[PDB]
Amino acid sequence: PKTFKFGVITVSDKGAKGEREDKSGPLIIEELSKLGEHVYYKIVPDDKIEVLIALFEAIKSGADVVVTTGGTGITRRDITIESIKPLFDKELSFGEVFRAKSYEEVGYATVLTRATAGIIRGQERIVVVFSLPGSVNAVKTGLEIIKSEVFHILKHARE
Amino acid sequence: KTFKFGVITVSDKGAKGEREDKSGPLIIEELSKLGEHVYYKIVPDDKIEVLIALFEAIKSGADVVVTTGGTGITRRDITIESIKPLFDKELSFGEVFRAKSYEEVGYATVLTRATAGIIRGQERIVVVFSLPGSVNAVKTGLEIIKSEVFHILKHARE
Amino acid sequence: PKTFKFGVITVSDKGAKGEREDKSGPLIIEELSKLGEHVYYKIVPDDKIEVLIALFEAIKSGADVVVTTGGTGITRRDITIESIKPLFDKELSFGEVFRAKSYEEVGYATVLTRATAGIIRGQERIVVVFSLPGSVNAVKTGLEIIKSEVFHILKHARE
Amino acid sequence: APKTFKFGVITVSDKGAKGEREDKSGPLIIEELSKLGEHVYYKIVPDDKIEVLIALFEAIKSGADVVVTTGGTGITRRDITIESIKPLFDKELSFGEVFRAKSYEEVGYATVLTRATAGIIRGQERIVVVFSLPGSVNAVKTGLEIIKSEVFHILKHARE
Amino acid sequence: KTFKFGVITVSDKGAKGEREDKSGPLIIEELSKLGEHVYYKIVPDDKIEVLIALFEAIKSGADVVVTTGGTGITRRDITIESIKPLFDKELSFGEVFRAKSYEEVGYATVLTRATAGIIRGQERIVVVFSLPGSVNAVKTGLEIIKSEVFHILKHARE
Amino acid sequence: APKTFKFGVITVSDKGAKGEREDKSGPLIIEELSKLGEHVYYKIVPDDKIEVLIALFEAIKSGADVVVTTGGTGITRRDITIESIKPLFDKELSFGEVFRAKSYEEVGYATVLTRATAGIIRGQERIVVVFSLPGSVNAVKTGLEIIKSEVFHILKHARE
Repeated sequence: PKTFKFGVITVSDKGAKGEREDKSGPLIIEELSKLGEHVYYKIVPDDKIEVLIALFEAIKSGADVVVTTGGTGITRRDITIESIKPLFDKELSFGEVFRAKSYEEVGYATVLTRATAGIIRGQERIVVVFSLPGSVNAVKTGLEIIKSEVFHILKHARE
Repeated sequence: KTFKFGVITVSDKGAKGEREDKSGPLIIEELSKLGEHVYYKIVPDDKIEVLIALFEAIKSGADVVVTTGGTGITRRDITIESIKPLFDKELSFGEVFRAKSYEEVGYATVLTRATAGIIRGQERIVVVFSLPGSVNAVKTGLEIIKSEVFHILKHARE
Repeated sequence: PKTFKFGVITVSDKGAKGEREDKSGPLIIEELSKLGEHVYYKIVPDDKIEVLIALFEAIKSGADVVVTTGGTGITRRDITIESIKPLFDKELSFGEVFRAKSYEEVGYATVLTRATAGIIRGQERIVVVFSLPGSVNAVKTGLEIIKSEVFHILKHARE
Repeated sequence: APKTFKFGVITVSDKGAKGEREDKSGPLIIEELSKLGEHVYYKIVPDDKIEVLIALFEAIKSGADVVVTTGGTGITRRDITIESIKPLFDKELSFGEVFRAKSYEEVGYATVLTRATAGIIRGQERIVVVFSLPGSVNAVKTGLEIIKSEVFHILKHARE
Repeated sequence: KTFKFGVITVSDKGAKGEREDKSGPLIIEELSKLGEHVYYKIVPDDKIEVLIALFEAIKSGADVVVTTGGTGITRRDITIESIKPLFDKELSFGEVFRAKSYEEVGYATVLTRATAGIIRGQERIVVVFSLPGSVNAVKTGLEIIKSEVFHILKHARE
Repeated sequence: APKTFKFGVITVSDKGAKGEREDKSGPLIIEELSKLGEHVYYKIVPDDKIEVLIALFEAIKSGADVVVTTGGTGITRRDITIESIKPLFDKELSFGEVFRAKSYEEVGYATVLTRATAGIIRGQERIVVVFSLPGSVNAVKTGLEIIKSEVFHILKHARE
């Protein structure tokens, strides 16, 4: 499991309408660029169709791993996990390990921390999706785990 | 008054070029009478490939996407398992489709699988119909689709 | 299975705000009053909480059978079936028989016909819920089936 | 393409499993299906999830490709047949709808209570088809019409 | 800044009067420091009874409802099976609760079940927390509830 | 309240079921649990849904109250253990979380791949507890610590 291609999607109404700069997307790009090859980045509103268009473009572009940031919370606009999780053929224990680490950093606020990861399979092909919260700091923490484990996950995901 | 639409035909052989797609063109022909054609692609019987196409169509503007093939009970058949989980509302299309077929093929409809549903964004709606591969099965679906598509779109958008 | 108590709930934003008269609710009351005892009627907006408050009040009031009318369609406001169906411990084939009959009356429009029925169980107690579409005519058709079958359903539902 | 299949029958009945009501439905199924495949398994079990599952997998271990359960499909607290089996299916069939359509002719609106299902359980290569029918002899005969008509179509598409 | 809240304690014995409810009062006491108390009832370990109470509380105005009891693995225990299906968003409360318990009881947390979620209407939100019956288990839940309730309400209402 | 229980062990391994890798994990489970309950069943089965299910219900028919599977819990296409069993549980336990918490000390972030589960299958009166563990000997020892600590608590609440 020597290298991989990866895409990045940031989900926010404000980011999408250019009213906030996205720092989370670029942090994932920079951090994963040490381990593999960036091939896709897009910002999309908090919208199930736009999120899924972006997930499948990233996959079309070759991404073996895709990380989304944003839309994981409990508001009415938040649809990231509801849109993506039903496509999984295997679900990983990411959210759980993400929460144990984030406890150190936010304690009982992890009750509101939502984050997941899964494998979408084709006949041969495998994609790992990680969905992180929108904050820069949430993402920074997520990345430590992704960097550490992404190779291990790919090796096993590929039979 | 109109909609834009896309068509995906799912089959391994079809995609390897080693069989002709009669079913797709038939859908394209028929629905062009009722609305505008904006996408077509043939994909293997593969989840990632099916979804890439589905969302390409939707990105091209399709309000309605019809897929054909991959709805069976063989290990390869992944079309419905792949798309159903995305529905925010599911229509009773498969049931109606099966009643209409039970008049051509009877008890074989035990094996007939079809479905339709709505995928929603903040405002936008998309109706997806997934039909079997046979030209006959598609013919039956088209009658139902062309009869009800505008109705579905009306109620979905409200 | 000699008699039963029954409640009726009508789900519509307009009905709730007094901008349309409800004729469906009263038609269920009149028609089921030939077979059992009316004990609850309320009109509620197309709102998951208000619908569920009304379902459980009707059940508190003694209803063994409750029929709702409205909110079964495919619009963004329509939440009746999504709110109620997850509570079922047994699901009946009502929607299917409802659709076969409604074919005669609307043909291929039954693709948009949605209607269900189920049993909510307590330790001993049993409630049958029927959820019909909002139109008077849809309901009129539903009632033929409910009148015909409600006793049969109760007899079996009660072990 | 399949030449002939093996089958199992399981009647699920508290009264039957005890010795109190005579099982008329299992034997009918065995008679009818014995005309088409080799009967390899029969058992009367109480309306009990673990017993029903123990039976299903014994039928399967004995080489059954098709298994038909009768009983335990209704709406009482007793009835666990569909709830026990259905979550094992890798593919579900439209058997109940077809069953209900034929049945409607002989019982009309009573079909609102009719429950019956069929689906495929798969191994890495192996396939098993399970039909679950109601308990009455009449319900069983209508189901048998359908199985007799489609068992080979089903097995053939099920194995690819 | 505040919310209204309700408390339901689920137990057969509790409801038959033949055991005292220590856990409920404890919840009422604690949450009265943070917000207004509008409902309390003791119900048997019965789906219909639990839901009647839940929606009575909500009808009384509760923005937050805490239930205690019925979350176990016995045949009677129906509290979570009864309420979870109503959630439009589920919180990671049970997980956090279990980490905090794994420090008192260790490996016994294999048996600990708790949950929380949001039920939404057109505009209105309601947060429901479902905790075990033991006074100890409730104590642990209260620490988490009182620490995060306002946060949850903030994000839920947005 | 339960005095002692019966148990079964199922190791799921394509290589093992063939005769190619020696099964070190099943025997460990049998040794450890034999200190607490009566061993009534053991079988090595391929990573195959139908074989795994046939085994589970044979363990159960032999009177097992507790059954522990090792293997087939990962993220390859091969791995079907959790997918085959979990949908049968009437009540699911928080065993995976606890498993993952203990495991985190010896493998940290690798626990993102750790999958393990436990739940209860019920009959009308009877209860069966199923634990599904990963295949490695180390993963199995961490699971055994937990089962040894809780098997009786679990059985006791499971039967009421």
